[PDB]
Amino acid sequence: KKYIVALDQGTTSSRAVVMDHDANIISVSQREFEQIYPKPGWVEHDPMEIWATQSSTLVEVLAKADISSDQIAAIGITNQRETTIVWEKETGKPIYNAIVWQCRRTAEICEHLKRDGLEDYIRSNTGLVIDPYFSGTKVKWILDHVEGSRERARRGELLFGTVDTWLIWKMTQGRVHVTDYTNASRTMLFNIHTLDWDDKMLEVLDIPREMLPEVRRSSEVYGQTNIGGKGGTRIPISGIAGDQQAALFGQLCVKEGMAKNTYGTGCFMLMNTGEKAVKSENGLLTTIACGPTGEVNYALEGAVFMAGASIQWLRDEMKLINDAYDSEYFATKVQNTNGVYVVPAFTGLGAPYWDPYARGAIFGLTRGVNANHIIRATLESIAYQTRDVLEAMQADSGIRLHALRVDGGAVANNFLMQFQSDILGTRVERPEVREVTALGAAYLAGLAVGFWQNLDELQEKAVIEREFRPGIETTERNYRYAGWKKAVKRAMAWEEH
Amino acid sequence: KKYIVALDQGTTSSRAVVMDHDANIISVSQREFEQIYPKPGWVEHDPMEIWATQSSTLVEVLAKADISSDQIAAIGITNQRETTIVWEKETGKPIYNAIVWQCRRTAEICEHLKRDGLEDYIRSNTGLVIDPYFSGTKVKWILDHVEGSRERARRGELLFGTVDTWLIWKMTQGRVHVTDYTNASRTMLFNIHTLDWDDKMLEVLDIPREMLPEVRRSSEVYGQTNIGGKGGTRIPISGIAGDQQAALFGQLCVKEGMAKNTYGTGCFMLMNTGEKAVKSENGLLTTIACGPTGEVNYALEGAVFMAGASIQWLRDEMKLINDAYDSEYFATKVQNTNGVYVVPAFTGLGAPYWDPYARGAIFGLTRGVNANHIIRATLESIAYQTRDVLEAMQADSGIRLHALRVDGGAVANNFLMQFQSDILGTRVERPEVREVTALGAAYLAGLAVGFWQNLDELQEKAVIEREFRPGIETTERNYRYAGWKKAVKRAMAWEEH
Repeated sequence: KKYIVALDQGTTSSRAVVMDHDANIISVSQREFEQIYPKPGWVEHDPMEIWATQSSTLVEVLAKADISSDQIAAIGITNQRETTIVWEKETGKPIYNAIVWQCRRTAEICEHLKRDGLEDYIRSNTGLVIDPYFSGTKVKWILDHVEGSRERARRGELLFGTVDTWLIWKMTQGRVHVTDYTNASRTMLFNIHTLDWDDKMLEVLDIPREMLPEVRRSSEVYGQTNIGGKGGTRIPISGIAGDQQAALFGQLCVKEGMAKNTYGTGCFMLMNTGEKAVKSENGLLTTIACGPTGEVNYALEGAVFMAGASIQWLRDEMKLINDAYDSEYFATKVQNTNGVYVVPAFTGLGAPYWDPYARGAIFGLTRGVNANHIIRATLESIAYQTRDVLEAMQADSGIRLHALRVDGGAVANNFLMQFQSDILGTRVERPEVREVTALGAAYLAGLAVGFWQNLDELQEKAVIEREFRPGIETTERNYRYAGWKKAVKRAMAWEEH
Repeated sequence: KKYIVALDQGTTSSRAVVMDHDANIISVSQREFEQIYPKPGWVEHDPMEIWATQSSTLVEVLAKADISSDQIAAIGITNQRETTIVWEKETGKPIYNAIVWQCRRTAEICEHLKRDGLEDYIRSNTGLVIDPYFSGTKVKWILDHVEGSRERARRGELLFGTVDTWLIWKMTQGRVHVTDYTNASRTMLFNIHTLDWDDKMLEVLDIPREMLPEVRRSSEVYGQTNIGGKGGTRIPISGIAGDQQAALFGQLCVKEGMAKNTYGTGCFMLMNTGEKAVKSENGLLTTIACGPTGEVNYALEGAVFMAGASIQWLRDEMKLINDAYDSEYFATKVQNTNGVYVVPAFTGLGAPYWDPYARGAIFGLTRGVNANHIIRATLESIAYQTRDVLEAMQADSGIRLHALRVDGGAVANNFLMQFQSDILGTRVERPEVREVTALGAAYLAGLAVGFWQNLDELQEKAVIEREFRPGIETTERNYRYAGWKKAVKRAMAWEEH
């Protein structure tokens, strides 16, 4: 039993990683799944596709590396954080598509909450802001949408779950229905204090206690999978965290004050707040993180819905680039957006604007503006956003980040990185590997099964490939922000209710 | 002497046309020139390039068709309407680049005017709105900008001119410095009532009477060119109108109530207002047009800076299409902008917004929005804009257009056309040839020299290739406008003063 295996269920792709005692990545496997947009502002996913893509990779990784089930010390699970799922207990057949995190359909409802005045309750018990972002709404919506539901849900013939959940469920064959705290913290049906399903909540959204799973800790054994190979040979499942949290962990930010920014589908900057929860005064999120070994901790989170995803759209949608010619490629061909600004409200906004009507937009178009400027402009949106939240965190946190700890594909983008640094007017530290996410789950489940005893051992696995120090001055720096901001406003409240 | 030749000096290209008594286009020639953008919101042109491209084509056309100077009954001149030029009398060497019409540099000044309260004077004597659009400002700017200027301009060692002017000047070798009324009407230094250089004006912008040319009528002989060929064989020059007006003419809109919309670099919808001038209550322009034979008339004009130019940018800038694959091609591949809106404030706005800070922008971006939607979205911007002005004209004019008379390349775009119709909720009539512009000058100069006696003869040259009748209903129609509008606002006052 020499390997930990991590299931990394992205927003965009299912991943699988093999890592050794040395916490090395032995092998990886990636499967993309369809981004479903039933309609503008909507985003779905096929549970099956998820499942399928994730199971398959899981196999592939082993496959490829001659590794046999029986060397799999255990399995860690990390996932895309809010997308909701509902399916028939008996069958396990979804009553409906996955309603992913970015999907803005709830919105309305959110207004009702708004209107009924739970701002506070919610915020004060969930740490959450009112948004279409979170599971609660989703669930409901489903229920509502799908006829018999509630009633059947009442007889819990119907089940609820986030991705970690669903996965597991499937890996165990119904055997186990569970989530972990990190995940649970985002449903907006779960008290992050009490640490239980929030009655009032369920009450409100009117969700059967019956469909929710057992919340558990991020590292622990929740069960096991049979994936053939040697007969009656099973694999323990013992790690579970929100991709975002999974990262902070892999990042070894197990101590309050430690923060990171993940450059993925969205930007996700989290700060450990130790064992203490932190109210956000700057429309930030307050949630559940991992203790130095997956215990309960807290964090401050800055959620930016549109980040690599951005990049991905210039590619697959705008078709303005390829896997051949990088965003960086071009971006660097010009020396500026030419005044251009991109506002990736592709999904509405969020931290800290938390608009759900704000929509994607370009500004400051000139006769001579080209792709490149566009490209770049895009690329910069990221840094921008980041800044926002960043700044915000300080506020809330009360801590100046002196350098930035980053992770996620995007971070490979030297340009971006630089800019980020400039723009921040802060060094930015780019590590050896961006899999921190997977690491985390690795770590986690690994820990949970002794594979490792503690982050200690691997305090030194962490390598700073590069650091970027600002090269722009306040003035300037403070200037561009200006437009960015200018722009930003222009995008909001776009969509019609 | 069997042919009239038209010099069509576009915003984007220099053209040349040969037409026979039958008013047929015998041959054409086109040369593109560089679009100069010294900086965002700026647009220049090289006088020489202009000149060069125009002279050369002029030759080419003849060349190509075995036509000899001596069959050229005469020459008509039509041009891009506001761009300003200033050059050394002696040398004819510009003291500075052409400051084309769209260039927003004046702006400021315009504010001063604003501030000093001439809204009215200006409007009431020039028919003009206060804008960076018009020559006045430009001139000044130059002067100011260029050291000795004023003083040298005072000794008129320095000359002023719009394109028709400059051309001529050159064709005659200094011999003649003249403009026509249409052109003059746009300087915003010229009384469209009095029909003279407006003292107050010059006063204001502080422009030496000394540099302005003699204003004359659109059809008349102002002189002649030597372009080799048979010895001492000259060609009379006898037609002069603003491309826009040149079109209305070619359009045979010599009678009040007659209007058209030109689908060119910009959209330009004009309405004949006969011998009577018309105040605009909906921020429209009041200007000089042609009488049934180039006499003075008036019109109502709707100026839309960004039209084909738009299309041209997706091509050369965005590179999102080609001469191979049409905007139409794609546009039609989707069924809607997907909610997207393009605001071609690439040059600020104008009729009727007359913003000069409004800048290019895209809105309503979604994860699934693609090129196409973009493309289209672009394409539709046109129709939109049009609508605006259209509606506005009625207001002012007090006349419902029952079908739309159109011209300019774009009009070939069935899509666009349809949309236009739908959107308008009005039939749109697309003629046989879009050269109406050139026609006009043809006509003009031809008339001026008897070649023809009057539009009468060619009342029947005009062929309706196609008509587009709406297929969208109010509701809908009135809906999309809504966003378009929504959008539109979001673009304004973008640029920083």
